[PDB]
Amino acid sequence: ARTPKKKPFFWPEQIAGFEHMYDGNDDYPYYLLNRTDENSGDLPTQPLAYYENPEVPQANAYMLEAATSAVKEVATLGVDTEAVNGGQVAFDTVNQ
Amino acid sequence: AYYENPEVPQANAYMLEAATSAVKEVATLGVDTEAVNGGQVAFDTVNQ
Amino acid sequence: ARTPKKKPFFWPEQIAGFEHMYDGNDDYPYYLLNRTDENSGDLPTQPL
Amino acid sequence: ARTPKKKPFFWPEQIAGFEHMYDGNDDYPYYLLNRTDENSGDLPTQPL
Amino acid sequence: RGQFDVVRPVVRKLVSEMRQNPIDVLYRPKDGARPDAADVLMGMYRTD
Amino acid sequence: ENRLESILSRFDADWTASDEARREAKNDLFFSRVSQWDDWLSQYTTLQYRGQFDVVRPVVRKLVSEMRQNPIDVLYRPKDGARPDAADVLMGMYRTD
Amino acid sequence: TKGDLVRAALRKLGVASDATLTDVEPQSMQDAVDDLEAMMAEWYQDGKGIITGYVFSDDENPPAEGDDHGLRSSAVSAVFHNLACRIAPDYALEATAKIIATAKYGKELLYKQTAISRAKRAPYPSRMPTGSGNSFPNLNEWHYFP
Amino acid sequence: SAVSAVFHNLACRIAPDYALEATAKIIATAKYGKELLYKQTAISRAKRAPYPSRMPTGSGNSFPNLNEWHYFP
Repeated sequence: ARTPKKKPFFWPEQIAGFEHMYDGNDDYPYYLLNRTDENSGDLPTQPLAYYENPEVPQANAYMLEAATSAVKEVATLGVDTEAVNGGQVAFDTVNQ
Repeated sequence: AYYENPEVPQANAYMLEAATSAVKEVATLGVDTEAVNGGQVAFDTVNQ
Repeated sequence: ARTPKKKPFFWPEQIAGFEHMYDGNDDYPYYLLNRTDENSGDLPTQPL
Repeated sequence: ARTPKKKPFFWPEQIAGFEHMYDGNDDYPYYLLNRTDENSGDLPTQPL
Repeated sequence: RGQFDVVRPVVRKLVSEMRQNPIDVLYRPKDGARPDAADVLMGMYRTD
Repeated sequence: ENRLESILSRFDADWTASDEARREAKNDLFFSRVSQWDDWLSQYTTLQYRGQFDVVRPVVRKLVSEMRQNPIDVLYRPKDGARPDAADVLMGMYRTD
Repeated sequence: TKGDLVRAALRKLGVASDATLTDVEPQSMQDAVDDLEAMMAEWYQDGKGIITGYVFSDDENPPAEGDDHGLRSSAVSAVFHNLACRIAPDYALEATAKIIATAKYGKELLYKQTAISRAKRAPYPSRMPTGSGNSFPNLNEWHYFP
Repeated sequence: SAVSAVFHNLACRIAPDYALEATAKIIATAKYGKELLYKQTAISRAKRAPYPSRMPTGSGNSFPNLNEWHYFP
């Protein structure tokens, strides 16, 4: 929901008059950038730099493996007869 | 130069994996048959 | 748990007046950064 | 066990006044560092 | 707060396995005793 | 009864039974949304996409089909040591109406 | 006391120091107090941006020396370095390396708390369910708050 | 120990007061003086934040005590 996601970076003076090229009407098959500026001509500052997707730490992925395996051990009681009276003989004996 | 599009966040993708996994756990009842009982016996026995 | 997590490295100088565009809002197609500042202009370092 | 867990390297001048960002909480859209320092300062050295 | 509970299909299966196993009053005749004593003792006790 | 003065016995027993009718009953209709109607809960009419998937509805329809195709109905059986035609008495009047 | 200077004239002579002050005083120091209004209306424009706590003068009779500067104690060390950079080409000179270094460093530390306070994520924008791990699913598809 | 740090940083500011300016040695010592002043400060403030408000305390302990600790700011 929250947290900045991937909205590609731009700078104000290289998207000047080209921020109307994202109006979805598609009267263009291209986008453009500004060639020069006043005082001295200046080409776009890092126009190839864009937002990169949130990766999520490798710690979260490694801990998820330990989370699923922790439950998986005790989910099995052992098998000594398939289905009924496997590892659950110990439960059933004290019941009777 | 070319426009790099959102590829859908890996965060969103990794959350969708946990989303699809959440639903299918409780769908299983221990059932292994196409008819009543077969490890779903708990639901059928309380009906009778 | 306790560690810092993935965030872009910026300075207050290169995010000034556009830091409001970062908060996770989905009302933006793009984010912006400063290109100039008083004295020497904004440095291109840490653009992504 | 006894060997410390991995942590990012920083330097005192660049983390000054922005130690709150690196406090170990994650609710922050972005990071902040010092671009320059006084007495003919330099760019922040390898926060990566 | 998420949910998965891979615990629940395993719990449902184990509950069903014990319920389809019949643990109920039957008895069996004791040492030197008649085997015809068993049905008589169950006669009133099964009525209630 | 629970209490003397019957109207008080009803209404006070209703108070203790309010646990079910408030909180549990609210959560019970939310099952029926994801099953019968629409996937989202407390949705709005929008001009933007709203998804659905539901592995749940094929699973529910499969489970419902098992208990319908194997229906459980009154059959009766004689008491302890009772006559074999005992069951047919109560079943005779059951199957007519 | 004296963490914030008493008057803008005391702050002016500190810039005159940094300029030349060989027992001279520039004629652009008279416009240095005017430049305080222009510096703060360029950045800290419209009362928003880099918080300084600065208060603007009428800009008729006062040149920001007829009314209070309104600067914070912390805002002193930012302003008179950036002020010295601005009035230097106005007097047809250029600031030295120490003045421009501290000017950027004081501008940054002035904005540090502002940037930190504006560095807080929005509360669940667009959508967010509460799940069934929290009782009462209730309203969902939260635009922000609900 | 902090009275011989500060005056190097102050030196370069009051260096133009007759149109003079600090030498390369002075700004080197000044930048090292700023580094020393925050040296003892930065270590003391450093310490990781408490566990999340979604984080369990586990059942691997005998008594679990407090859970769902701060992570808000």
